[PDB]
Amino acid sequence: RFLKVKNWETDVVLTDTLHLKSTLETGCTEHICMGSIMLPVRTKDQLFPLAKEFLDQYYSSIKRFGSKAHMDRLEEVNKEIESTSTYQLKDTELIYGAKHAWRNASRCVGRIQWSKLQVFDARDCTTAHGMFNYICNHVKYATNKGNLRSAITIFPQRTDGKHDFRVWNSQLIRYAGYKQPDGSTLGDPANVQFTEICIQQGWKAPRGRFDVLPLLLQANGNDPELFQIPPELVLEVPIRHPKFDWFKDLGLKWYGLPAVSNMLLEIGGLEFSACPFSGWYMGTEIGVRDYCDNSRYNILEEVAKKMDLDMRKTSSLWKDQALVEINIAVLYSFQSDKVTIVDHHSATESFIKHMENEYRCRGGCPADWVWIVPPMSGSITPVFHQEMLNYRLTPSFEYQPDPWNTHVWKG
Amino acid sequence: RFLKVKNWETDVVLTDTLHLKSTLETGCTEHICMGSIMLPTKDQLFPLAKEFLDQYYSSIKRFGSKAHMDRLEEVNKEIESTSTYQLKDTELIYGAKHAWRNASRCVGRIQWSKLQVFDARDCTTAHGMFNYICNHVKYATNKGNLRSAITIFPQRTDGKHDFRVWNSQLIRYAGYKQPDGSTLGDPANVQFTEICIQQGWKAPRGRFDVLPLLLQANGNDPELFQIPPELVLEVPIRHPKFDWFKDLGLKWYGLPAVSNMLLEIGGLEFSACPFSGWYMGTEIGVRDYCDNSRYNILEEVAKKMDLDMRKTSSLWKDQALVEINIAVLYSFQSDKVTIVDHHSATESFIKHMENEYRCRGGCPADWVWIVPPMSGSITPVFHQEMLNYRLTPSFEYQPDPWNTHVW
Ligand code: HEM
Ligand code: HEM
Ligand SMILES: COc1ccccc1CNCCO[C@@H]1CNC[C@@H]1Cc1cc(C)cc(N)n1
Ligand SMILES: COc1ccccc1CNCCO[C@@H]1CNC[C@@H]1Cc1cc(C)cc(N)n1
Ligand SMILES: C[C@H](O)[C@H](O)[C@H]1CNc2nc(N)[nH]c(=O)c2N1
Ligand SMILES: C[C@H](O)[C@H](O)[C@H]1CNc2nc(N)[nH]c(=O)c2N1
Ligand SMILES: [Zn+2]
Repeated sequence: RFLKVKNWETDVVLTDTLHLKSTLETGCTEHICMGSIMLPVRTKDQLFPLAKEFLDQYYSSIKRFGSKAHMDRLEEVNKEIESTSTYQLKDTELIYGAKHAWRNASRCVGRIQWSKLQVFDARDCTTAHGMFNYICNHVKYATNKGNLRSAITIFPQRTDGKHDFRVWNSQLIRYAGYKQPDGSTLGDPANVQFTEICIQQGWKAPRGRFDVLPLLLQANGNDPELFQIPPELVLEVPIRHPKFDWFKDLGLKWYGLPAVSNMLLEIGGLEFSACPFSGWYMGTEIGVRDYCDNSRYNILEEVAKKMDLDMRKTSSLWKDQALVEINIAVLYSFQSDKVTIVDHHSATESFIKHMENEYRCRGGCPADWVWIVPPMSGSITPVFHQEMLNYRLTPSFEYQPDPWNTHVWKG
Repeated sequence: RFLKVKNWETDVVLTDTLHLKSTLETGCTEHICMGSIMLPTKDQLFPLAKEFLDQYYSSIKRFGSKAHMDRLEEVNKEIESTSTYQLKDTELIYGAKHAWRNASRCVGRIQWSKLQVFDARDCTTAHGMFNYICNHVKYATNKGNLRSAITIFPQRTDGKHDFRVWNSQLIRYAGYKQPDGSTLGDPANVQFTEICIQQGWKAPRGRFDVLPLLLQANGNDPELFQIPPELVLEVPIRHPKFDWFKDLGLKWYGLPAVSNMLLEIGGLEFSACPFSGWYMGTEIGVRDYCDNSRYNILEEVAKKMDLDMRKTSSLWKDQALVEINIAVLYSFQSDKVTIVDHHSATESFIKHMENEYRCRGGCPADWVWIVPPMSGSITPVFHQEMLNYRLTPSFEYQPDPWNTHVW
């Protein structure tokens, strides 16, 4: 079967055949679409099919499908599974796997970059201190003094589900949040619960508006341990505005390195529960979401006050007006400091070119519209007008429960 | 089978039970989500009739009463005897209000129960359709104090005698391809404008010419009518700060009025059912004015503001966008023509969802359509999980008549 997507701005029609390789389910049915829902220990029996699919894909990509090397590798994995109940990926398979998980990430607008990913194999890691060292090297490498490089670090896979490696931080670099007795929050309200855990674990909190959180690292199912990332390794950008000189006095800054650390990488049926990955920011992630969500830094009011906008009626579009100025400031600040960042116009345009390329060469590009369209100025970006098909390919990045809900404390 | 929706801003969780009565299909499967696709006889009719009359009699607290049973029998008799049936006025009013209540792509549904229904089922000619439409236009406009309305022409019979308004909206501006090469007026209406011209319309060939209505009665060939200009309320667009804004020479009409959809009530199909309310500002300022394939005025406005257009990252598009949208709202407000901004409209819709969850057990919503085309995440609907499903009565899309009609 063939499925068609139209672009309503250009009349370009694309044909998707790749959806036919989709195994995992969406959450939708013929009766309900769950396309805006945020979140919609294996047997030998289930594992060999999953290994086999993956290795067929791997061997096709290198143009070795059906070769003796392909067949030997199948038999070798077959045997390893029946005997040890799991298997180990070759380095080449791990790299390929990690790239394809990003390639297949339908909520990611940055996928034009998927083939340039530095993969750090941390499968020889055994302790939290070992994880810290690996994560430091990743941060240093990825930061590269502001000239950001995409990377992922991959810690040992799940075995019995009792020995999981986890990074408890949701991102490697984030700011603490502190709930005050008066109900207000200092710092980032998204991070209050995790900040509370860090404190209970013995972190001494500076208690400011931009305190970089310590890493909380679990190796081998053991209790997590605290580590402070060396501050010289944490690149930060002070936010100022090109025409508004009062903007710097808001006291705003952000970190340069977006690095997601709470997801699970599935490759060939294996589950990598700690696989922090990083790229570079699209401006709106900071300027729209981090700064202007009501449940985050929520600075729209204070900015609009300072701009002397008419604030008595929403219909002045004061919020929209302040929103644009903050986003200009974020992009200006990163650019002035020579820290890589991409605006939403440039990122969405590139994504459209990527998606079209993917249709021609791969027969599809799964994409989640709800996530791909930027959170400001949606319809003046070319993706708004682009029909998309969302479906699940493996290898993949998946969500997993927060570890403080599942972890068996050892004491 | 009982489903949760969460708001990620407020942590409020709602439980949806209403989806279990969804009848029509979505386009999605367990394997593939089609959430972002624009367009994804005797025997069939009685189930549909029963389903509808059952909900109707439940709504007036008379489910299972003799008056309920007697109507079901009467309708059964009529279908068996005549191959179709006729709705009572009360059923028609209820069906129309509910097609709107069920419209998952409509952010304005807090208003659903205040809908003026004009019963045009006695209409027989295109001139009759024109009279009914002028009256609708004048009632809804109400000197700028807009009132929601729908006018319902006769239902489909054998499908060879369809009533249709050929216009996509009652009030739209013409579009002409130029010797230049570009496009004068609204590029969306170029083809419809050609059909008008080929059927006799004398076009003034300007940027903002109100198109004529093209009306089809009883499956006959459509006929042209100009709407009395005095009934088409229009707004010149100016900015509260930028004096030069007026010089672009922009105007828009006050009455949004969709006229190409099909109303389905209890299995009956009303192929001509123009309806109208009032605008959310972004529909005009973001979509009509700024879509590349529309009036596409971003480039010209940015220039008048003297912004740096060398690089996308100065956000000159975003800056100009907000101003265009401030101007729309300001101009409608100054001329006392009802309009709603996207902040107010999305806030009301969140309130409406909560009402519908509390009183009905759900509210079908299409997030892709409900979230405004500018400033998405600073409106509360961005953070609201929504379940999309199809309930009946409904407004449905239908093919453009020029592709179906034989002359
Ligand atoms: C190269 C620069 C990149 C840019 C500009 C970019 C852009 C983005 C943005 C804007 C989001 C949405 C985040 C949100 O709204 O919460 C996202 C999501 C995501 N991206 Fe990227 N991306 C980049 C690199 C990467 C890399 C290197 C990977 C993995 C190797 C990746 C995988 C993902 C995944 C799995 C998500 C979904 C996250 C979630 O569901 O919470 N991206 N991307
Ligand atoms: C009272 C003020 C109203 C407001 C502010 C409003 C708001 C909107 C908006 C912004 C859209 C999306 C339009 C687009 O982006 O193309 C829409 C769509 C829609 N509305 Fe409303 N609405 C109103 C009244 C009505 C009424 C009176 C009806 C029917 C009786 C209705 C039924 C629909 C339907 C069926 C759609 C989807 C149109 C399509 O699929 O192309 N709405 N509404
Ligand atoms: C309450 O939050 C949630 C809950 C469930 C699922 C997803 C989320 C939100 N997404 C979490 C990850 O997204 C963060 C937001 N900004 C940076 C990061 C995404 C990202 C990753 C990378 C590698 C690059 C980039 N530019 N952006
Ligand atoms: C190119 O456009 C399309 C093509 C196919 C399907 C749907 C669409 C989009 N809908 C077309 C009709 O919608 C128009 C857009 N602005 C006004 C009207 C929607 C509307 C209706 C009503 C009753 C009120 C309101 N405020 N807005
Ligand atoms: C409920 C809704 O799905 C949710 O708010 C989504 C919408 N789109 C998004 N898009 C991105 N890129 N990131 C997000 O966190 C969200 N949140
Ligand atoms: C392809 C995509 O579905 C299309 O551009 C949609 C997106 N959301 C929309 N939302 C509204 N309200 N109106 C529209 O016309 C569209 N267009
Ligand atoms: Zn779906």
